[PDB]
Amino acid sequence: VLSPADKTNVKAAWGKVGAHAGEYGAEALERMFLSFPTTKTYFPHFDLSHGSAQVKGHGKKVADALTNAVAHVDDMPNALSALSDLHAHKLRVDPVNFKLLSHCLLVTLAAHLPAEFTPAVHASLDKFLASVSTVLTSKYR
Amino acid sequence: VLSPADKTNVKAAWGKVGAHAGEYGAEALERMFLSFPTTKTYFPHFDLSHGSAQVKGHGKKVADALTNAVAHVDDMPNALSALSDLHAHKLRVDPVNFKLLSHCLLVTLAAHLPAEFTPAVHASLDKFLASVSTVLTSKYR
Amino acid sequence: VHLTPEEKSAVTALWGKVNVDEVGGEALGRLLVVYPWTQRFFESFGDLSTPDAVMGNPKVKAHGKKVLGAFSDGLAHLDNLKGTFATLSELHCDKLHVDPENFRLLGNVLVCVLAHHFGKEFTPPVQAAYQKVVAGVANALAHKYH
Amino acid sequence: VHLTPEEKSAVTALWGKVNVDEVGGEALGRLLVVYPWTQRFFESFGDLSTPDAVMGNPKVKAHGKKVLGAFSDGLAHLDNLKGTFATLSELHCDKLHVDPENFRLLGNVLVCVLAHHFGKEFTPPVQAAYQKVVAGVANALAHKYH
Ligand code: HEM
Ligand code: HEM
Ligand code: HEM
Ligand code: HEM
Repeated sequence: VLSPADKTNVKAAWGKVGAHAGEYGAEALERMFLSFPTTKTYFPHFDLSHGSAQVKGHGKKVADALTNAVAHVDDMPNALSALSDLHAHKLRVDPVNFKLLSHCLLVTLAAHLPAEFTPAVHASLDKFLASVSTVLTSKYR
Repeated sequence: VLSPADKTNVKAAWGKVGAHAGEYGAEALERMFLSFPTTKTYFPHFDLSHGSAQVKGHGKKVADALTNAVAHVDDMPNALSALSDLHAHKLRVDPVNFKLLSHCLLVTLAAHLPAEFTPAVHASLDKFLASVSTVLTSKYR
Repeated sequence: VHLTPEEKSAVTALWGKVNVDEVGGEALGRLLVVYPWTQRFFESFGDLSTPDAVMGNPKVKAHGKKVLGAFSDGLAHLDNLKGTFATLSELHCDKLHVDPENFRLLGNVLVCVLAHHFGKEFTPPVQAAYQKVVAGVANALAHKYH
Repeated sequence: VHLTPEEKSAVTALWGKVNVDEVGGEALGRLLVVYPWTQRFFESFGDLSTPDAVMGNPKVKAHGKKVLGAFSDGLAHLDNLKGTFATLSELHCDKLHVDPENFRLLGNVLVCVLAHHFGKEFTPPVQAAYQKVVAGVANALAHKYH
């Protein structure tokens, strides 16, 4: 559950991603696939090579989905219902993988947004990604 | 995140619990303390012996809290705000312990209400207790 | 895993009443229903689309019997679980890449099934003994991760 | 932990640039802020009431130095993390009963702090190598649980 301060922090920090959405999302995926190779099993027919245009395109989708989540942060299950059906119902992604990607998103934001990534904002971003993860791993239709 | 059917299952199951709510809460606590002795560190001054009136009194508090949560299943953060502050802010309970108590509550329900404890109801109750746990381990003031 | 003589006696007494043709399938089935991502590992098992479909699935029942057999074997080798489960650990970790939290979940679903079946016999001290056992089995299965 | 010579070289090179006096405190501090229940283990450390108080707390900074030192000891002997951390494992597991998920959390907080400090230099391959290290350290710390 996010505090009012958490929502403020996330909106501010994620708001700085902007046109770097695809870039940051792609970097987070690449970090996940490299650091935690079991996660590649969910993408059996992807080009997961370094600099892959397919991962860059997928990075933009993930980042845009996080933008969607921020714009609906008080009502996320209804805003992400399509993504929940995909990840929980269709793909059956083990919840541990969301912790791995969330960590890699934090690493990416830490590496690109040093002024923004204070301990407080770090905490709020972690909670936000955990909330998003809970929604995407739940079946609630 | 609970489905509409999850909420119905939880209300129906906890309803069957009825007047035994307190007895079951005490039993779940006893199960937790015995099965997972590290949890006793949160109750250092408690009489934790079998039959403890103090444990019995605390079990009724836990059960009444769950009854309240069931009654406000659509609005649990607001309904449990005081309890969240107690467990997450004051007591600083490690989230693993909520998984342990939740399990012991399921074991208690299974032992007492085997006909009611169908696989679908088991699933809904597990999700409900996880949702309660997420609220009680969150600081959102 | 060390059990007191009292714990060993109580564990053995309860296990003797377990229906070895059914309980493993009930535990596995409830795992697939309660924690639905675990179904990804059993795509070949056919219909898992509803709780009724899962629990009545012949392949779930048959495989559950093997799982229960592993738990039964473990009960006889509590001092050497890492040895006993070495082959299974290599399968579940190195080949299948099952996240080890799921081993903990299955063990606790088994405990819930024992509670369901035996009610007042599944006392808090009996549960505590079984928690030691299923933690030992989960740890041994996860050994390749340690 | 199995690091290639290339991975070990990358890890060692970066660690040579890590501030011995500050980075451990930054990691421990962020652990306490991001995962507040961990504060329960540090009652005697004084003021942990706000993020600023935590990060400015002299005892957090001082204890952080010891934590970083242990990671450093791990890097010095990657082939014997279990032996290096045996005493610390007894402490954290048998004495303090820290749930071992928190070991993983602190390792990943450290990784975040390295990324924060080094920016673009903390490439995905450098991270992957560090993830092997912090997973090894967490496993070694948790050895008494296994
Ligand atoms: C914050 C967490 C996540 C977000 C916001 C997210 C978002 C998305 C989005 C927007 C899509 C595309 C949806 C569409 O095409 O309609 C997608 C697809 C997908 N996601 Fe994620 N995802 C997350 C976590 C994960 C994780 C942890 C995994 C597995 C390790 C995963 C596996 C997949 C797969 C396999 C696809 C489909 C790829 C394909 O075959 O086209 N997701 N996700
Ligand atoms: C379903 C999850 C839980 C529920 C519904 C719950 C509910 C409650 C309630 C109603 C109280 C009494 C508050 C008051 O009247 O002042 C309480 C107190 C407390 N809870 Fe829980 N709780 C849960 C999980 C846990 C867990 C997992 C732990 C630790 C293992 C824990 C540790 C405590 C402690 C230490 C107290 C205060 C006891 C005292 O010193 O008086 N709680 N809880
Ligand atoms: C925690 C206790 C567990 C025990 C005692 C256990 C035991 C077993 C046994 C005896 C087998 C058969 C091995 C063989 O045929 O050579 C097996 C296979 C398998 N297990 Fe488990 N298991 C456990 C947990 C899990 C979990 C949590 C999963 C998650 C999905 C899992 C996934 C599988 C799969 C996919 C197979 C192969 C099925 C096939 O033949 O297609 N296991 N397990
Ligand atoms: C995962 C990597 C970790 C490392 C490398 C590490 C390292 C250390 C070291 C070197 C000490 C000092 C030992 C001594 O003075 O004899 C220590 C003490 C301690 N650690 Fe950690 N630790 C880790 C994780 C954790 C976590 C996650 C927690 C709690 C959430 C924790 C709680 C403590 C406490 C309470 C002490 C004693 C503090 C005191 O003296 O009052 N440790 N640790």
